[PDB]
Amino acid sequence: RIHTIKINPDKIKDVIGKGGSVIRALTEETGTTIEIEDDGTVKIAATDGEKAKHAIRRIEEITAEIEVGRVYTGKVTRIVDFGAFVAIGGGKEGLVHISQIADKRVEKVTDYLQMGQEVPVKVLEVDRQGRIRLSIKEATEQ
Repeated sequence: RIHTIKINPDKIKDVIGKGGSVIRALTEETGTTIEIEDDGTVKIAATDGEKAKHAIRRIEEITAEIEVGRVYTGKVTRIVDFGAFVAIGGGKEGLVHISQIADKRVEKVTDYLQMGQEVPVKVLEVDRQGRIRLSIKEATEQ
């Protein structure tokens, strides 16, 4: 049968890879046949539900990968002397530094951020252990 996942049209580029590079690997991993159709729809053809089911998870996981230069919507959990902690999907708390809040100079981040508040964030660095440095100031887009 045919199963599908529907995702935003910019995220089709994460799924194609470089000119079908990912597609080959996602075909090899899952064992499914992947057809793509407009408005960001990916149709996944298999003969057992369990394989398309896994392929549907594996696409969700491939666009849940944190990659550099990427802008996201995040939420302030903890504000320290040198930065604030901003959570993104799956419980990922990256560190926005004190110099990555605004164009103005910052003496304390606590003047600019409170807990519970939604902020837009761009990734800078991701460490091999799993630590993240984020930026609000290049994601603000005024």
